[PDB]
Amino acid sequence: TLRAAVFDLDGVLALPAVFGVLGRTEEALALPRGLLNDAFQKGGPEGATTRLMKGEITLSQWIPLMEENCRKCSETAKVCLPKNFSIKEIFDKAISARKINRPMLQAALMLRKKGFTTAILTNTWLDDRAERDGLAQLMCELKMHFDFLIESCQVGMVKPEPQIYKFLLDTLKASPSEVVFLDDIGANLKPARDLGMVTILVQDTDTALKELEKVTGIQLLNTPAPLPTSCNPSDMSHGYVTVKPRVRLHFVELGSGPAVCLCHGFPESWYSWRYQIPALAQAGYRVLAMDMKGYGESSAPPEIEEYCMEVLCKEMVTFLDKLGLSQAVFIGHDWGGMLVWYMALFYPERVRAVASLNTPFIPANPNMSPLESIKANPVFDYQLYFQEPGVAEAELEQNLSRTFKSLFRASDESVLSMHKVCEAGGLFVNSPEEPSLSRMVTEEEIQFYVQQFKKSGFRGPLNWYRNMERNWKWACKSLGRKILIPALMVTAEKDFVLVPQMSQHMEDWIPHLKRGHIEDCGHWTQMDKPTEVNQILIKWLDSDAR
Amino acid sequence: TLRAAVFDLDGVLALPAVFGVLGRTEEALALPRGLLNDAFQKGGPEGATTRLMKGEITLSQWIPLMEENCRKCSETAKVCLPKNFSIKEIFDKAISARKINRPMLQAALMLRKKGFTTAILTNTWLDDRAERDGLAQLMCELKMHFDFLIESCQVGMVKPEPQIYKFLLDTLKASPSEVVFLDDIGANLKPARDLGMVTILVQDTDTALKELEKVTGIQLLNTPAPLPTSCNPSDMSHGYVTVKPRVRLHFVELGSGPAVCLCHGFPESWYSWRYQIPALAQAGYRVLAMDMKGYGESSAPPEIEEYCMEVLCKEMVTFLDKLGLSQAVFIGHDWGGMLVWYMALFYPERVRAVASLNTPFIPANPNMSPLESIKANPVFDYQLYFQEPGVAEAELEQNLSRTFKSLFRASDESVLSMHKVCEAGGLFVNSPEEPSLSRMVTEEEIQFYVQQFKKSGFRGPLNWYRNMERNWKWACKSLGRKILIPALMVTAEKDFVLVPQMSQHMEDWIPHLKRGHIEDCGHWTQMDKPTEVNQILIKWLDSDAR
Ligand SMILES: Cn1nnc(-c2cc(-c3ccsc3)cnc2N)n1
Ligand SMILES: Cn1nnc(-c2cc(-c3ccsc3)cnc2N)n1
Repeated sequence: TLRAAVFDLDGVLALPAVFGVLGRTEEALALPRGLLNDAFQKGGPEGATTRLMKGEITLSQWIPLMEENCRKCSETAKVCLPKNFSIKEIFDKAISARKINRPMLQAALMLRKKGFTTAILTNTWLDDRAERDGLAQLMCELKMHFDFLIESCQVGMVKPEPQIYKFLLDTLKASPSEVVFLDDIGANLKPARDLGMVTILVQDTDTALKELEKVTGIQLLNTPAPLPTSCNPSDMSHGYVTVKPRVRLHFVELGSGPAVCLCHGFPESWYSWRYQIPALAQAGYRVLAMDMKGYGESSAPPEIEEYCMEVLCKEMVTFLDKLGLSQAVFIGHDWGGMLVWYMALFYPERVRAVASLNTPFIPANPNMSPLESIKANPVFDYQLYFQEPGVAEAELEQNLSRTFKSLFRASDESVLSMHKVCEAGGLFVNSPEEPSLSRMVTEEEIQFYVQQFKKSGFRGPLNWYRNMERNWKWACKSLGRKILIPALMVTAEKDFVLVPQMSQHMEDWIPHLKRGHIEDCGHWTQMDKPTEVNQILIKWLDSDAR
Repeated sequence: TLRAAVFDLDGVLALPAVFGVLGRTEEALALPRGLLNDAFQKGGPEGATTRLMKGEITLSQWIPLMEENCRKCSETAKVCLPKNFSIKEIFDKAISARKINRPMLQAALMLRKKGFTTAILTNTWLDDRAERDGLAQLMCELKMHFDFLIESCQVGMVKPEPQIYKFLLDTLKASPSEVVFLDDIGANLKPARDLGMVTILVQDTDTALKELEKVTGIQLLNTPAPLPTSCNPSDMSHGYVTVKPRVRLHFVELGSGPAVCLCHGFPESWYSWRYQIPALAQAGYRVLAMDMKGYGESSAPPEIEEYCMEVLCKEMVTFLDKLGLSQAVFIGHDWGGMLVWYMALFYPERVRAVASLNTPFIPANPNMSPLESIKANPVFDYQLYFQEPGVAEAELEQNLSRTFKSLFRASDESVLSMHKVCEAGGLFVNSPEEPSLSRMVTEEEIQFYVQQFKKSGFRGPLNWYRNMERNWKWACKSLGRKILIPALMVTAEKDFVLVPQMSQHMEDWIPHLKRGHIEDCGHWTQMDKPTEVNQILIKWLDSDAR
């Protein structure tokens, strides 16, 4: 019975194969068949390439030795090499053109999801080329999805020597009959077969995957589109900044490039961006996913006034100052979306670009009290129930599991009505004691929110809604301004509180506004439609935020 | 008696003044004298510029209104404006050309160092230009050195209105007679004078500073060269990455740009880079200053084997993987310098560039035991004393204050001999019980190290030296390799253990090696010569590490 899957890198997890360039070069330059391939394998186990693959020498040391072998091969074949020929150029192009074979990675991901131990076993080199980062990035993206990465140049062993297979078996802590081994080189497949391992010769991906699903008994081909990579909280870099004596802000950090500050809504976490964090980092950005003030590992003072927009924005500016960041792209959702538009209005110097999911830019009505404006819209009744200190805290803190399971549901899962909340006497008055688990979340993900909210509860989070008059007075100072920095408004078709139509007049304040729209998407945008969110944010970041 | 100093931004802390471009443009374009300056102040307190300065409108909204005023001014003066004229271009150039007036900042720094409350009071705007980051960076660099930053566009008040001066006095929590106010605009100086504040009209910096030192009684002009900005531990962003179940690594993080990973030596801290962190971040780099394994807030397992180079390097690679970093520039000192050369040799793909302070690249001698190689050099006797578990821990942990005060001394301060340590029976056997405080450190800085070492002690740090045979076996695998990635070797003239001559043969292993040399510099390079270290590292980073 199988419980481990091993994949090669070249020609298996990454395509096109580097060997499938050496032959292409011969054809393009009209050189004798196999001329370059013979110079590559020259000397066999004693040759320059085996020394390179075992880690005895680096790729830059190997380049001239390979060039030397190319001359010896041409002298024997009675042919002459061109005047502009470069081994470095051939390998730079080959490595750069090599990309992840996506359906092969998805198959490995599906196998690991069903309990398999997955590993990459590869004959590779120590890359010291000026262009080494390209491969470094590819290896980083691939390695994270596997239990083990075994590189020949690191272990001092090479395929097909039998010692690497015994090393692989020891690393996996599995007998050979429990292991599937996928390779594009038949010679490298043989010693695994010899030990009793199930072996797959990879030519075209689809056939290799048909063979893989037949042997494992798990559907890998024609499967539904998978969700993006999520975050394991204990595998993240956790950051902490003291913004004032009693206030510390926590954030999760991933990637390199322009800083992208993610601001969640109510009653959420940095974890609400779990599907965006790996995607945005992979797209070339430095992600800073916040625990907003009053949440998770961030400080939660009890005073209502600590949660007015002016203070929250000032603290976000200090956060940037303390990290040494002159700017950040600000992306918000719900209450985070509201903060993000105010950051753009009051601190444009510090905001590289601004994006909001669901929350439209809501300007202050100078001729109406903010509480009257809330009252005029039946869907915003929950905000009035959130006003009296203690009332919503008691209902929300009573049963944390019930709170999150009731709130975090897709558009076709109900289970609460946001209108007549005060009349009904609560958010969960007509909700079950043990709500069913939404398709958007696992039991484990609910438990993360439960554990986070055990620290400070709902006082700090609910206080965000308890500064309406204060926020209105501050917002009135910005009534003559316009948002002229790059901006994105993303609407969700089925958000019945933050309706797409609420954003219709935004172009009056933000003339150069860009938009995104997600159909069949509820209030919990990031987890409802993660793939679509990622596609819209990445496209907008690459075009408007560098 | 004075205890507060207030400085203007334009024409005082930053030069040349933005107003000193509007007049220059008239002269360059042969436009009537004051034509552009009249369009600037047009409408006075009701005009577009006052609305801009009060924060009613943003700079991008103001640009066309200013352009409108330029036409009205030319129509009255019976002159015509050019066909290629652009207000945006004039202000983009003016802002970009404006840099920090360094001797004015040093004076503010010296005043704050002597107990003064310092503040920047400025008539500024909300900058939403595509080029706003330039000013954002300047404001970030300046603001950190002051207790308060009061911006007109943020407070809704403008100089010379008396309300901003009463706001300033309330912010400072000081009576007017306790305040010095420096401004280049006489009209803006008057209301401060009117309240009884000491006022300085700033034309040339030197005279303003002569006036400032006469009134404060503190030397500000002709003072010795100041040390670079240091770090206040509680003002830093603190990061934490779990690299394996029982191992977490702590780091301090500052700046944006290419990642620069700083690796300290024995028995140090991330704080040993305190003078490099703000400088390197200011030069355009993302600094990650580590607490190495066994130190400060990083995990400190007791096992000797947890501290061999192979494990330490593997953990540093995981650290990068977990942060989503494909590469980092690695800069090391002492034991950190040793790790950094091994990172370059075993993981060139992950090392953008490598730099070492004091520690030469020491290759393995395959024909000699590492302990024999140590014994052959009298200066490395302390490493033999560090071998027996418990012995050095007992002496080093006995009196922490004495440990750090004895170790951290400049080349002309002795107080220990590194030869015949085993014979003498310890490092501090001929050292005083209460050592004098070195000129390199304050009592407070010693106490930070004392507090850090109270957590785990010296077991983990001393274990770095207890893997000689293990490190030698691993290093022998790299004997056929060369370091071909960008590399910097920095030698310290007076380091009597890590002597500059020990690095003489490095070009045999690192042919393209770059060098730096610091005269009259001991073992504690970063704190001994911080200015010189910063100059060498920044120059090398900007040329070889992007
Ligand atoms: C109908 N309406 N008028 N004003 C508002 C309003 C809404 C929010 C809000 C919107 C999404 S999360 C918090 C905050 N402050 C407000 N004043 N809603
Ligand atoms: C004379 N000598 N031979 N080998 C060494 C040696 C030195 C160090 C070292 C050097 C600066 S901090 C630690 C480590 N490992 C070694 N093997 N020193």
